[PDB]
Amino acid sequence: REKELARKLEFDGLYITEQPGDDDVKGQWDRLVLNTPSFPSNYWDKFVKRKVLDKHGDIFGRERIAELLG
Amino acid sequence: LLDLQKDMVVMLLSLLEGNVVNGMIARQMVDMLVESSSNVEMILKFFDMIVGSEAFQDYVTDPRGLISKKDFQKAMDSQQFTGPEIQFLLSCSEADENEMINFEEFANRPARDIGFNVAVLLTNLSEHVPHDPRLR
Repeated sequence: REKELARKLEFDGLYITEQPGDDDVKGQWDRLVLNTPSFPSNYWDKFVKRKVLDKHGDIFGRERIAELLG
Repeated sequence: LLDLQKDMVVMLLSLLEGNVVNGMIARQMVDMLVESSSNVEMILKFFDMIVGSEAFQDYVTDPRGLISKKDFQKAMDSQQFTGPEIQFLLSCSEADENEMINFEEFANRPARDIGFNVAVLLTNLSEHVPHDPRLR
């Protein structure tokens, strides 16, 4: 799941963009998890969040995405 | 001018209607578009524009039919287009009331189809003379 969501943000950024409601159901629990420090618990490229601010952050606040994240 | 420009590009397309395989003539068009590419850059940055209706809640600073030329002065500019064309955009706002920026009257600069036309021209140039560098 970790790889899943992470690669999703890596290319799609759905929480930056194509966010779920109760529709796109899986993601409803998954919204909250990104907020946590420890989201990348075991992906062994556990730094992805900063790549996410690196890519989707320019479209928005660089720290507003960090408001979402770091 | 928009009209003229539209039909203009139309002829340019009508020229390409005969083209299919790596057409010599289409390539010469490419070459002129190389020479005039400055101008294409100009018109296209004009095509970057109705875009500004996005500005009225993404970076709102009043939402009462009026907004200061500052939150949108460093919004979308703060991530591509030269700010010279943002100051050009202040004139496009025609200084509404005073510092404040007008909304929907921005959206008219209609011309939409022109951009479709050139786009078609481009995308078709990509096809008329396939598997090539300077073109792409």
